[PDB]
Order: sequence, then C-alpha cells, then structure tokens
Amino acid sequence: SGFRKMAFPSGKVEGCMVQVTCGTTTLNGLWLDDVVYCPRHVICTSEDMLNPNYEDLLIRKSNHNFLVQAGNVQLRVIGHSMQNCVLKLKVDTANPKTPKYKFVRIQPGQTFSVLACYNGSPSGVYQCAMRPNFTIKGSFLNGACGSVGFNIDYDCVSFCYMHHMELPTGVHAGTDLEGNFYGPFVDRQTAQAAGTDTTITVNVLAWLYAAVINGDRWFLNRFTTTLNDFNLVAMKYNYEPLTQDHVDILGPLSAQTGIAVLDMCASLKELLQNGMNGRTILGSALLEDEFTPFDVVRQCSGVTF
Amino acid sequence: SGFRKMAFPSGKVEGCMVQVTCGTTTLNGLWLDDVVYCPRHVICTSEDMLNPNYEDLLIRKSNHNFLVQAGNVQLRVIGHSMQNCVLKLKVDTANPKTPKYKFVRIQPGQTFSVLACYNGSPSGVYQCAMRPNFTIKGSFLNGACGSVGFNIDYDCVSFCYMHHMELPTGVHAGTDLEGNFYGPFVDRQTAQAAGTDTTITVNVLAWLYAAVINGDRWFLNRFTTTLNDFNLVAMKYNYEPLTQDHVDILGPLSAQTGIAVLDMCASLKELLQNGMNGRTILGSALLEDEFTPFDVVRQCSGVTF
Ligand SMILES: *[C@H](O)[C@H](C[C@@H]1CCNC1=O)NC(=O)[C@H](CC(C)C)NC(=O)OCc1ccccc1
Ligand SMILES: *[C@H](O)[C@H](C[C@@H]1CCNC1=O)NC(=O)[C@H](CC(C)C)NC(=O)OCc1ccccc1
Repeated sequence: SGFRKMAFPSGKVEGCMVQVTCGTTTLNGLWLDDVVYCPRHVICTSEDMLNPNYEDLLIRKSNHNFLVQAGNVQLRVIGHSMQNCVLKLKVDTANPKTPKYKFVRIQPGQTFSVLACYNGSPSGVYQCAMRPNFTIKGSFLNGACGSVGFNIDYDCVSFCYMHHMELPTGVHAGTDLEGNFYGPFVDRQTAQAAGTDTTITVNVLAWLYAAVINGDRWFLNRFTTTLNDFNLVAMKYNYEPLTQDHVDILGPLSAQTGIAVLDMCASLKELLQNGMNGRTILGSALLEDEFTPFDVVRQCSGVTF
Repeated sequence: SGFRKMAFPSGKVEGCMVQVTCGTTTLNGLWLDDVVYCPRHVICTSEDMLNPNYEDLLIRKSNHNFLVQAGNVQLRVIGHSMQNCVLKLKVDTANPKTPKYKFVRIQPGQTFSVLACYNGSPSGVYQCAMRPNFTIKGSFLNGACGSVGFNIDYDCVSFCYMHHMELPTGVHAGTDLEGNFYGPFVDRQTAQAAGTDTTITVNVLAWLYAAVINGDRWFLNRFTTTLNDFNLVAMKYNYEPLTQDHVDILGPLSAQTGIAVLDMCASLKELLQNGMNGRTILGSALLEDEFTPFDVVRQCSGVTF
C-alpha cells in the first residue's frame, strides 16, 4: 500500500535529450529520428526577448549556426524550419535510441511526467497536471527550456509538453511538440495573465478514492448529494463542474471501494465547507487535484513499462 | 523558479532491473556486472513466511531453480549465496548496461529515488527520505520487492535501498545492498514496531529556505532564538535536536538568502507553536521534512547528470 506522486521511468526520454546552441543561447532539444525539436527562442538575444520578430531573426540564421550535441556526439544540421513556436532541425544522423513515440496535445486535468534538463543533460523527473488554465506548476531554472513532458503506455512515449516560459505568478507555460502553446501564451518577455485556476474536481474524487483504498476512511459521512446540489458547491469553491462522464470515469474506483460517487461527493462537500480540522489525508492537509483516476488505478494494479 | 519533489532520472537503473523467479514466487533483482541481487524471501512459500528458516530453505535450492530474465533475455545462474537478507546469484553474462556504481548505507534524514518495479519492469519513480526510525513512506504493492533506492552523483549511481516489506502502520522497510536491514526489522511476516518517528529538523529548515528563495516570505518574523531555546521546543513537537553541524550544513542557504539560521529557527518555532492559520508554504499546509539542504541547492543551481 501507500500512495505517492509518481513519475514515469525517464530512461526512454533521457536517450533523446540534446543540447542546442545558437550563438550565445543554449537550451535543450528533443532528438527523434533525424529531427531535433527545440523552442524557437534559442535564436533570440537579450534585446529581442521583449517582442522578437522570429521570422526576421531566423532568416539571419543558417544550418551551421545551430550547434547540436548529444553528449559529446556532435550532430550536423542539414536543414531548419520553424513550426509555430518550435524549431525543427534536420540532422544527418537518426537517433539510434529513438523510442516508439507519438505527439499528443493533452487535455486540461490530465497529468504527465517532466524530465527537467539543463545543457541537454537530465537533472530530475516529476509529475505535473495540465491545469484548467493551461499552466503547470513546475520547477524550472534558466536553461530548462526544451525540457519535455510525457506519458508512457506499454512501450510508447507520448510527448505532450515542451517548456518555454515562467509566468509572473511563478507557474509555467509551454507548447505541444507541434509548437502550439497551451493556453493564451506567447513566447515573449511580457507580463501575461493565466486567469483563474479552478480545481480539477474529478481528480480530487479520484484521490479520495485512493485515500479510502489506503485506510483513510475518516472523511466518509452518512450523507449523499445530487450532481446539481454538489455543482452549486463546486462553483462556490472554484471547482470544475462534475459531469456524468466524470462519474463514469470514476466507476472502476467506485466499484472497487463499494462507495458511490455521489456519496463521495457528499464527503467532498463537507471537506470543502468545514475544512479538515487540522487532520490529514494521504499525508496532506489540502485537497489534492493532480492525480487522475487512471493515475490512481495504475498505482493500485502495478502497471509496468 | 518553483520547488518540486524531484527524483533522479532513472534510466541508468532501469537497465539493471531483472525478474527473479524461484518456484512460484517472482520479484525484482538488480543486475550489476555478473551478479544479480534480490531479497532472500524469493525462496519462501506461503507457509514459510511466518518464520522462515532461510538457511534450510536455501539448501533445498540449486542454481537451476532460480530463473532470471532481463526482458526476454534469459540469464543462466552459475552460483548462489546468501548475504544477510539478500541473495547473490552469479550469472554467466555481465550486464552490458552496468552503470558506474557504489553500494552505500545511507544515514537517517537523507533522501533517495525509488524505482518501483514489478516482474522486473519499471513502473514509476519517486523520492523518499530514510526516516529517523529507519522506515520510508513509499508506494509498493505485492511483487515490488527488490525495487531499489538510489542517488546519482555525476555519472555514479549509489544504491542504498532494496525493498522487502510493509509494516502495520503502512510504512516500508528494507535493506542496503549488502542485505542488512535499516532499523530493527527482520524479514518475516510478523507484527513489527518501528517506534516513534521524529521530524527531520534540518530538512524542515532547508525547505523554509527553499520557500523564501521562491517568494514565500510571510512566515518570517522579527524574532530570533538560541539552539538551546529552540531545542526545548523541538523536543516538545517530536523534532530532532538541531546541532552546530546542522547550522553549518545550512550555511550556503543562509548566505544565499541572507537569513541567519537561528532567525529561521525562530520562524520555525512560531509555525510549530501557532500552526499555519490555514495558510500554505510552497503549496503545502504542513511542514515538509523530506528535502535535504543538498536537495534544495541542487534544485536551485540546476545540477545535471
Ligand atoms: C528557458 O530556459 C526559460 C525558462 C524560464 C527561465 C526561468 N524559469 C523558466 O521557466 N524561458 C525564458 O527565459 C523565457 C524566454 C521568452 C522569450 C519566452 N522568458 C521567461 O520565461 O521570462 C520569465 C522569467 C522568469 C524568471 C527568470 C527568467 C525569466
Ligand atoms: C515483496 O514484494 C512484498 C512487498 C510488500 C507487499 C505489500 N506491500 C509491500 O511492501 N513483501 C512481503 O510480502 C513481505 C515478505 C516477508 C517474508 C518479509 N511481507 C510483508 O511485507 O507483509 C506485510 C504485507 C502487507 C500488505 C500486503 C502483503 C504483505
């Protein structure tokens, strides 16, 4: 037993990380087949970053202005193009460690592992949720751009995130691997609003299920509720509305525990209305919303890769 | 910026995990050079587990009774021995993916990454502290035994933990890679006490430093304290006594923030005495003690491997 925020094993992704240098600036890129993907702001200088004209800046660059290194292995760039906010550098050598992979644009509320990298070298790995407002709460320093987020299913790595920037609130923003930002963000050094961030209701319920499965059953009450009744309380506490689709997704966990979803909603409503009374749930004194239902089942059936 | 519980990249360790089967029982082993290390209870049946006579059980086993598989790669066992609570199986083939490595017996309060595995296949990775009472708060299901804990320094993997058992409290126990248990535990299915678990004071202070570095400065007060004064309060809240060695270890963080350690102790004392007032620090409504000073500096200078 036990329940922990658990990242995917990172080895398949470690093998794809490279260093990309364009003049002064170094950041990380992702080497898959004979293409290296990295944030297009690798081409910017200090002055450019307030409002870069990326098309103009990239025109001043040729293939030989991009230095790509995989460890000591120097790669040779034989073509470059910009797709949205990412550069694709065609290289002479196919990555021999390329995993089976897909590019996916993830939904808000879904989770993924981040391999934080500097200078093309892995630093560490952690789980993140794509927040409803299309930010993540990460840990990234200068040089971390081009670090990626991913999920693994069996043998297939689904890349969903590449890191580009930090917002004034200290939260993080980035793109999919086609270079489209999640949320309203643009890659320039301006103040940008993320807007209200709501709690992922279905994930909180998943985690309450996890907690019950792990012996914590004190928060359970003799009450039930309705979707409408609960959703009035959800809106009050800036929680996402719960839908029948959400109820359906929780079905496995509800069946495993024999606790009906609306009964867990009634539990959740009491927690929201009355706080925790200085008590804790799975080691936390707050309601946790970065575990999906899938996350909970995976960590209870022992799914491997 | 941002501060997250961050595991080491697991790829070097992924390459060493194998499946070990002895009759019915399967668990994980660690394949380094031409030796596979695994928990000795792989040789037990259901009946044996209350009080196994390991010496007698192992005598009934030969080399060919151990089936070791690395993926599909079958390995051939050419010798076996028991060292404390671990079996060492000599195999015909040296692991070609063996990292540079050391075996280390870790100190209480130090942290490490756990690669949770089932059937010799990696499931996920998370950070753990060795608690003062020599338990860890992990996430392990049936079949997880032989999963290992490690640290990485530059290119060298220091293995410090192998998983063996779960205690009645839901916490976890295991050995170093020489098979000696951390704490008073024995590998039999009996009720075993871990005893009082104290909070790792130096780690809480490290994390308060992390919090200040990341903008959270509300908990700071105009007060100071003395080591003796603080330690009277530490003992009251089941915190470890703070020593000058601890103060010395926090020196880098104190200098970086310009906050004196005893001033942070005064902050910590107020938090202990007056709770948090429903406020939060680096996303937590509790005092966090599983980040070492090293952990904090690593995640602020962007150390890579
Ligand atoms: C790319 O490595 C870098 C990652 C930032 C740096 C600090 N924490 C992060 O996530 N991204 C940028 O520097 C980005 C470049 C623009 C052209 C998009 N600008 C940015 O994120 O500004 C915010 C910032 C906050 C704190 C320090 C530096 C920059
Ligand atoms: C080895 O894979 C297993 C790991 C336990 C299983 C559940 N959570 C864990 O950490 N270790 C044992 O089964 C161990 C074997 C003895 C001979 C040492 N016994 C044990 O840990 O008993 C506690 C237990 C709790 C919950 C389910 C099963 C066993």
